[PDB]
Amino acid sequence: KKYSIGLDIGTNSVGWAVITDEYKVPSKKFKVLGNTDRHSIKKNLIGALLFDSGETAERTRLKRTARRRYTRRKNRICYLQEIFSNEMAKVDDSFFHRLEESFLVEEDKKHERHPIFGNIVDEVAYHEKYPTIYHLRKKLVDSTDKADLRLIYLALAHMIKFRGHFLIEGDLNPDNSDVDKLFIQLVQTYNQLFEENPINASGVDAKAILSARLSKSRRLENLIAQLPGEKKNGLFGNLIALSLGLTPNFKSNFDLAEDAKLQLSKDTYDDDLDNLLAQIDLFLAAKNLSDAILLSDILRVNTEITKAPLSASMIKRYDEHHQDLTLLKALVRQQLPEKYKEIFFDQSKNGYAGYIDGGASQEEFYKFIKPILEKMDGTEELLVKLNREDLLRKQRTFDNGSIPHQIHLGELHAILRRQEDFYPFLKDNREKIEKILTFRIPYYVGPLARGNSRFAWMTRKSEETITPWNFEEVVDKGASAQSFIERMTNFDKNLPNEKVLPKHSLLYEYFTVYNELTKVKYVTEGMRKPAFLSGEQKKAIVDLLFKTNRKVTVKQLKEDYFKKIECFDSVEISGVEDRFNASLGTYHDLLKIIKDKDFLDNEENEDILEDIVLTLTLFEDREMIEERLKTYAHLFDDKVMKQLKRRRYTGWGRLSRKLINGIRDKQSGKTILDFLKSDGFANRNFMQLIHDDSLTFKEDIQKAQDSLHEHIANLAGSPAIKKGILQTVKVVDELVKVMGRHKPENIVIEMARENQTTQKGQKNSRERMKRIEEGIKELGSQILKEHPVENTQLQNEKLYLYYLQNGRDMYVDQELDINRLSDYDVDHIVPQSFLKDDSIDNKVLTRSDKNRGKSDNVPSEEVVKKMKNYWRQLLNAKLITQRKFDNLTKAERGGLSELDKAGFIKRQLVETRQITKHVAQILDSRMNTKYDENDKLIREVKVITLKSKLVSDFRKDFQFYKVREINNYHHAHDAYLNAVVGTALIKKYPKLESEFVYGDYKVIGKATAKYFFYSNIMNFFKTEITLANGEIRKRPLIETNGETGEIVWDKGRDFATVRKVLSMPQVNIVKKTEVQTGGFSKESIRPKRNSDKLIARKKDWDPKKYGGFLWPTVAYSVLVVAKVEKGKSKKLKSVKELLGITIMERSSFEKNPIDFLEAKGYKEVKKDLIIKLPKYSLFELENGRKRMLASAKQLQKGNELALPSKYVNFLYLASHYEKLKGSPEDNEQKQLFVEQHKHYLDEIIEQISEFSKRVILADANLDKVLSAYNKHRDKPIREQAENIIHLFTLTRLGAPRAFKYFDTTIDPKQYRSTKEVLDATLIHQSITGLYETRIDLSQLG
RNA sequence: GACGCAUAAAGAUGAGACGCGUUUUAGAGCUAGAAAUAGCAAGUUAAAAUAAGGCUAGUCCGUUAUCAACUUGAAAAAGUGGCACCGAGUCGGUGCUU
DNA sequence: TTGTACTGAAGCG
DNA sequence: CTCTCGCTTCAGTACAA
DNA sequence: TCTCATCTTTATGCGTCAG
Ligand SMILES: [Mg+2]
Ligand SMILES: [Mg+2]
Ligand SMILES: [Mg+2]
Ligand SMILES: [Mg+2]
Repeated sequence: KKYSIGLDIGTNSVGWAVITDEYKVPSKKFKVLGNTDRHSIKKNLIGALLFDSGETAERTRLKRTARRRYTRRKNRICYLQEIFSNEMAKVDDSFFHRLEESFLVEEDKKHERHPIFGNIVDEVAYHEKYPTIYHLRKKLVDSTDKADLRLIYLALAHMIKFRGHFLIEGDLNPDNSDVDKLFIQLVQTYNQLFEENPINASGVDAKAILSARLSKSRRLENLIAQLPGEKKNGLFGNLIALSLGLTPNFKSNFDLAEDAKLQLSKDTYDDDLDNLLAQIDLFLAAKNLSDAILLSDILRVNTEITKAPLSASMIKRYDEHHQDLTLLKALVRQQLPEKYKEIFFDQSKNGYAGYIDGGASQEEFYKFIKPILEKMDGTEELLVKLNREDLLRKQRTFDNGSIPHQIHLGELHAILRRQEDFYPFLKDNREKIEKILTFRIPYYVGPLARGNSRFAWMTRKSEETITPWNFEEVVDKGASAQSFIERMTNFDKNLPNEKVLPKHSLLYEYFTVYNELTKVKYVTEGMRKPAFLSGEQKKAIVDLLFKTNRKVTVKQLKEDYFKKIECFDSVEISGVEDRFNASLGTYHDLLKIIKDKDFLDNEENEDILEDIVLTLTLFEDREMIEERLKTYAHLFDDKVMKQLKRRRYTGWGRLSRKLINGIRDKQSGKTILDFLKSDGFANRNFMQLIHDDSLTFKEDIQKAQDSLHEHIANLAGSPAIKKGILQTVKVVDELVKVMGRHKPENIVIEMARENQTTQKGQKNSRERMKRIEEGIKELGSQILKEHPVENTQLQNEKLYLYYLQNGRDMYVDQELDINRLSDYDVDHIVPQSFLKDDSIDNKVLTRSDKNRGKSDNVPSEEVVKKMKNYWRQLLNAKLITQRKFDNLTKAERGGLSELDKAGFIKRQLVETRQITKHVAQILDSRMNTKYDENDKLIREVKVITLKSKLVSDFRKDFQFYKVREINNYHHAHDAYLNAVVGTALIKKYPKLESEFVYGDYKVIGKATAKYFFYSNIMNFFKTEITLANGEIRKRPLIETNGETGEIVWDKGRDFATVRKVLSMPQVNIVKKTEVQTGGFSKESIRPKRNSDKLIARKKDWDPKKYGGFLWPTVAYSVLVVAKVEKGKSKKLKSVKELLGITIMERSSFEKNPIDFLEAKGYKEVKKDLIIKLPKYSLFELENGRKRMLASAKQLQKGNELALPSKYVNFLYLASHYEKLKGSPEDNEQKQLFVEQHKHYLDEIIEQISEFSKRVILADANLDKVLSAYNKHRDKPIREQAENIIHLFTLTRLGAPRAFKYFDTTIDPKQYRSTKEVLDATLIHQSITGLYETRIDLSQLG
């Protein structure tokens, strides 16, 4: 009658088991459909479902964003062509048509094969005159001669297409604020304002600073040594205040007009001219030098004065490359002529031919040429250029991502200012072209859709087409920026129909502090027992303490209030240790800004303050903050307004305004905050207030409050989890359906939840500030002295990593700066192409170019050699972990490899936690569907959440050991053990049922005590319990309920039953059959080949001319039974085989299958015998061999090896020989057990041999591994067991893979023939596999 | 087993952008050559595409979830499969039942 | 002319 | 006043019929 | 890889949800 269901939810697996009250698993004769002769099969109610992962959406977002960027770039080019078209019609009416036709072969081209001029001599004259586009760009900016309009369009289209980045927002005018000369007019301006007119000697310019690196410790000493120091922090010339601003907002030093805070001159300095701009020169010239140092950092030098330093530097690279190429060729032909063919012709050995024509990247070319370079003579300058990575450089390079768009804009403005006299239409629409280059869609606007995108939120004032010139007249920036946030912030969970408060909201802070405060309790010598703080006390301490310190300590709560006001000798307190968890931080911010305490303490003006804080949270864009805030300008002075608009906030609370201050109790009239301020002597907190039935909040919340697919579709987060949710809920539903719709007595879920010692918990959850502090004092730096910081800004990951690395890059020996992390790179050690891992152990803050060059690799052996000492210096200083040092040093151990792809990855754990939590909620909501007027829910089925630790301990303590490498049955056995342990546990201790059952509750560090209890609770299974003192204690071999005489656990029959179930051969393993989504092919384009297999990259682009893709992903296979017109003497041969349908043909095939099959050559197709076959389709063959359909032309291992449990226990015990960590008598017990049962190894090998001969058929691998075993038989038991544990890779279900046994590696046998399953028996397995439909394919055709 | 707060890890989801990479063409290769070729010279850049494409034609969308078989239903979605016992190499056997 | 067996390929910071 | 988490299919080239 | 915001699940400290 009664039955229980146990569940184990892995990220890729759902173990399931059904048990009775006797801990026995039922077995039933299930009906089997299909045309086969089998009508009934006996199966056991235990199994697991295996499925491929749920994939995250973010890759699809990346493709979406790349698609959008390409479309918008094409539209920019189209806009420029639309502007130039009418003038282009005058000189060459087919110019854009030849540019559009550049990709076609000359036979396909409608016009002449030369795109630019249409004739060969002018084209070769162009390339001789301008070797690169940069030469043409420089000629257009610098010269004044009327040039051809085609060249003008080519330069502007090149520079618009590759416009550089927008991470600089200012003007950065690369035309006067640029020449290193600027120091001279700076020192004159300094002599003109500073009336003493000091020394203006011919000292060396900022090139002296830039000779090594831009830093404090060298700039300051160089300028002070060059020109004698009259004022160290007030030199008023080329200061660090005028180069790289200070970390804090510290006041001006030796001020001229006023003492005002200082920062860097990017975007937070334009109001620190309040010394003069608020009271009405060197700051302007300073800005111009700051610009000069940025652009001389990002571009090297122009010796002759040009408006285009970029093009000049690129031509400098070209000329250097040409000279060094000529020198290299001459020296190579001189000293080693035999290498000349390899270096300069063979493009496959990473030579110069491989560096240009081949695929070798710049670092590979350098490391190839370097030994050849050093063995040669006269190569000192080539080698020092190689060491600077400045040898034979290209122009188009990964380094160019450093370049801000302002440089390209400056060049465009200069070119247009040159050529506007010769072409009036350039002067007519110069601003339109500048807008085409400069315009960027704001991130808060999103896509520019018209009601046809699920991703778009932008609203528009008019229906006109959006152009960069009319963007502000059409797009309603306001509502769109608000809709960027409000669509995305979650609703209040108690009031589902309105949004939560901002985190920094004053009302939210008030609620938070009064909620914490109202269950503070205090006691003192006159008391009988502790009291709560009355409302007047709570108000007085809020006024005198919280409003006067940004945080409060219980120590000052004593020594400030209780000693002075209502004086006590002592008071003892509970509800708080040390720091209060709440504070009025925003109140202190607003007090510091408005400087009106009475305004903030005023009651009637709270709503406008909440409107302000809401505004300052929602909006980032300064003009939008201004516009929204402007309404309140008749209470605030313009100064304090222009200040307050800086005070950005972010993040959101959990509650609506109406919950905490909107709803009122009908009889009291008080809000929740009103009760928290004063509730007499009850002082009820929030939870009490929403669950006390006396107040009228409870039924108001109740009044504030179907398909399964809707129930999973509404909830947010990763789409990945929804797969798992649907799978296991469908499993549970079909298990209920199998046994005649009878509901379980309970469902047991293995939650991935734990408990641990309080000390360990706090030791983990420490503030990262303490970590930074103790590491930096351990390594003895002074970074905190010069750069001070507290915890909350380390929540930013770049600044955290900057303090983690002690202000210095560990790839390159240079100091880092704190103000310029914008262009600095976060870097993952392991490539994101290889393995998703976003732990701090895998993250680097490094200079951009170094990470860019570290494409697809761990840091290479050379940077390891350069930096391993500093890496060790940070390792022993507790700033990086051993995993971080091992990852950093990974190149010395061979770099990444297949065995580095092993070990379970962090995300799987978070996924299983999320998945199981949701599963538990949906199963409780679905199963308990009935309720009464007095009973709010009827516990028809108790969902019981076991912690993993309990079942894992039960496994070890009774030697039901588990390993994974042998078979997938471990999932099913874990589910069965969860069912057993949970059912026995709740049977033994009914008074603990309210702990484990979902939705129920009962009412030295607390976690410590709970963990110790969570150990002791399991003891009732044991026969003998060893206490902490080392003395044994007995326990009856029959267990009873205690309050009842009902037996709960017999240490006889029940252990035998468990061992019998664990040793059962028949376990249901079902791989979910899935039809493939995702990308059409592998993404790489492949060269022109006469091969038919090349997928056409475009409709007209025949890939036999143009190249194409390869490896088209098969969406699914289809069985076809038809005639294929075979032979020279043509005749119709009837034949049956699988066709693969690729994703590209999925929609075309499903539109009309018969016509698509006739397009493939099949005729007389039997339409009704077309079978849809997903991946992993299951086929049953002779002798009991099972083959899994991996693809239209590949099979997979479909059987599973049911090894006896004694061998599994012996294998687990033989490995991990000295790492059990129990007690010594136990380890020696297992040592004589494994020594006396050594022959089990041979028995296991015999089993593996039979099973391999039965279903694997890889006989060549079989005899190879048998010879390897017979060679290595005399090795110690440890390595033999370990390598045999590897050996089971031969026999697992699914994909063949390589494995190695001791010294020797075995390659997989590949089942590359799907002909042989065409006469097998196809199996349609249900979600559990208990329901089957076996079809015989030999009877078809 | 839930909720608010602080302190933690480890992860998600959407938008705006940058630089590379690859492909085809353009950038006249020269000499000795019956030549299969051999010697020499040169190589740095540009145009275009970047899931085929789709229609509501937007400077939008097209790689994330949804998926055993059969019977209904456009689809959504609904429905379809006896029990007890003795045993165990991927499940077998025995006995009642319509 | 068609199956095998073996080695190699794969968009990224 | 209630407790005792997982791992590949296709592209090529070279031989057996 | 850069810039923007938004969540989610587990760990520990505080408080609380019932009869
Ligand atoms: Mg588990
Ligand atoms: Mg998927
Ligand atoms: Mg990296
Ligand atoms: Mg499992």
